[PDB]
Amino acid sequence: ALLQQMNLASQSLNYELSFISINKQGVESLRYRHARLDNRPLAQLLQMDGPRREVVQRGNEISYFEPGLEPFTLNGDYIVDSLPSLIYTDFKRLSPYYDFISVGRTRIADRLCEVIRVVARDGTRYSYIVWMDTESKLPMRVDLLDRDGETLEQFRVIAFNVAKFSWTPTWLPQGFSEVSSSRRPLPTMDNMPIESRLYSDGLFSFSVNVNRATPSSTDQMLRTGRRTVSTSVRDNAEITIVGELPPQTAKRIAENIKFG
Amino acid sequence: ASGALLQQMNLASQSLNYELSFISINKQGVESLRYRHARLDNRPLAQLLQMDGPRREVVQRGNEISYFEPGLEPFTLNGDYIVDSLPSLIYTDFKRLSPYYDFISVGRTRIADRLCEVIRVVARDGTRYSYIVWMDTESKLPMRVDLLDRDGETLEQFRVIAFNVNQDISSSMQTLAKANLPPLKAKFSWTPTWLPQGFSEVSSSRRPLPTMDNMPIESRLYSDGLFSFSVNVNRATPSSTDQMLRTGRRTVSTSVRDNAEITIVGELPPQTAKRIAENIKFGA
Ligand SMILES: CCCCCCCCO[C@@H]1O[C@H](CO)[C@@H](O)[C@H](O)[C@H]1O
Repeated sequence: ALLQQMNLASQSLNYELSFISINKQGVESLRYRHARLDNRPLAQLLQMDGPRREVVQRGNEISYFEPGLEPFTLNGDYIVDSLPSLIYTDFKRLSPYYDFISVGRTRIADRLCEVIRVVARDGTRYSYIVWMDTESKLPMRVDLLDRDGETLEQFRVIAFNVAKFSWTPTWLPQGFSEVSSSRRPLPTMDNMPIESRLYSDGLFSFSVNVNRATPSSTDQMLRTGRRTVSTSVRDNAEITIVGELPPQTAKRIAENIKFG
Repeated sequence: ASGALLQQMNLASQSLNYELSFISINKQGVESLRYRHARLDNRPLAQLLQMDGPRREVVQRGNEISYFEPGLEPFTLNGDYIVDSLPSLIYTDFKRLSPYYDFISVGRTRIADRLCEVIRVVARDGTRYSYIVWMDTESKLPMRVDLLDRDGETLEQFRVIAFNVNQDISSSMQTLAKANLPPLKAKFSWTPTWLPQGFSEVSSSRRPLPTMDNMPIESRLYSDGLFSFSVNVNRATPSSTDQMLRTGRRTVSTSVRDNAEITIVGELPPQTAKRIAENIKFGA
């Protein structure tokens, strides 16, 4: 129980990582750089194979660039899928309904690391097994694992260096806070409105989306890596859960969302 | 001419006062519904009532569509008509389709003890679903409509069971004709290089997905006047993969290329959707 260091070291330190990302659709070669001048962070993610796609951070100004396209910027707090989002976790408020297991130390990229496991108390969310570096405290490898124990997504380092709805979910994994809500129109001929409620437990996030049921709305269950799209049809509504949640759970959140 | 009948069906559904008790059939099951319609002051009046289970009701008064249901707050939205009530085919400007579709008469038959003109609506390029229409010879109102996939299998059926055309406006349409009715550009870096003949861009919109990083997704709604589908493009995620799911008139095609997750949603044969996706260019 001391990832907080890895957390601070990743944000408050200068470095470079020539890591790879492995999932069910390939293994890609990347690279991430960090820094912090006047307390403002600096990042940079690059694709070493094929198109020189790039992404950079600056305070809250992430910008995208790549061959043959017009650049642009978005407002964010840190580049996602550039480094395990486990990095920015606010553990002090997470620990209450969480628990961190110590699990020996090993070698990740010719370095001595300290393996640590993260888990939800109730066992509703996914799981993480991180390999922190002894020296720097910078993560060398983080694995997302499903309840079973398989790796949904692997972050491996290769070289170090320095508004108002009519519905309400009556059941949440204890730890998630309704980060927001919104009601935008679907891109249909009838501008069908869909209401959304974004959640998060400090680590994982998922959305609950609702639209009037239609004659083609059917219960579906699709999971790819850390993306789980669960649809359920009942009470004249089409409920879609999207996020880092095992099916069993998503399906449960959509079954306790009562209307009045 | 067939095209003229389809044209007539269109007007009768908008001008006459009538009540249709019908069913909606698909994989999901059979739905019992009643549709009441009336024209008052050159203004649409209608109610769609789910006859079974909870009393769900929808109503049209001009360009307002109010949704009533027990145990929930009534509300209103804008709309030119109630979706999934009468077959949307009825509101089609067939003149616009004539150069792309064949309106083939298939003869006559009975439906709900009434004589009907049987017409087949088919897109000549073979890229789309087709329809079959059973029209009530006397009133021109639709008695049955079948959405068929390219192989001829029924994806959805509308069928009238009980029918009535009224010279006067019923008491319920009147009660509706004035009541406590509840309150209520973009430019993308991509372009679908290939589209079946007849489809045109109806709208476009960039909005943030309900994620933690407010990931942007761009949408383009297309229509040829009868069928519709949208092309949505968001930043490719490491969790993005090719998929194809069809359920009735809804096809959800997802492709992944050039760092973009492409999702086609709408009334299209899986093959047309894939082709549209595979032909989207970026810049240059
Ligand atoms: C980016 C994701 C967009 C999803 C848009 C879903 C739009 C569903 O739209 C609905 O589809 C039904 C068939 O499924 C039709 O029967 C309904 O009439 C139509 O309004």
